[PDB]
Amino acid sequence: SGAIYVGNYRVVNRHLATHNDWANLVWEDSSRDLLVSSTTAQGCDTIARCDCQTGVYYCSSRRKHYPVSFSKPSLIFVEASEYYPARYQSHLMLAVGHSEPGDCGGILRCQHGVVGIVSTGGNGLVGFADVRDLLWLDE
Ligand SMILES: NC(=O)[C@H]1CCCN(C(=O)Cc2cccc3cn[nH]c23)C1
Ligand SMILES: [Zn+2]
Repeated sequence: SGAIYVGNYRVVNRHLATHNDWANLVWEDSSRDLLVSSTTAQGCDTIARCDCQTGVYYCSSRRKHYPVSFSKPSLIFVEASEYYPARYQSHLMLAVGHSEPGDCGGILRCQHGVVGIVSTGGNGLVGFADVRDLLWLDE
């Protein structure tokens, strides 16, 4: 579990979004596993605007932060789950690191701020949904 709070927005994994999230929907994209809802309080997270390929992510299944090298956002195949059929997830970045299904929502950060959130994983890999291209999160 976990979300990004920036301005009047909450960013969460689309497969974990609540009734409140959908009742206050701003934007959602099933192909990115992202959903953004509105909030009645200010968000003080800073979104990075960069092409960093190194950072640190929070891993709830280990109660620890891990440094990672990650790939550039791209279309990557993802197995069927209960939330989605087999498909290509776009704007996805992979890293070598530990992750388990309940790790989704853990933030990936670089020196510039928030990069994305855990969305996929398995086999010693962790996948992050990128948020650096969503320039509207700031205005
Ligand atoms: N974005 C999706 O379509 C996902 C929806 C939930 C299921 N899913 C996974 O990847 C499950 C999984 C296994 C093993 C480590 C991890 C870490 N996070 N998620 C992990 C696919
Ligand atoms: Zn950066």
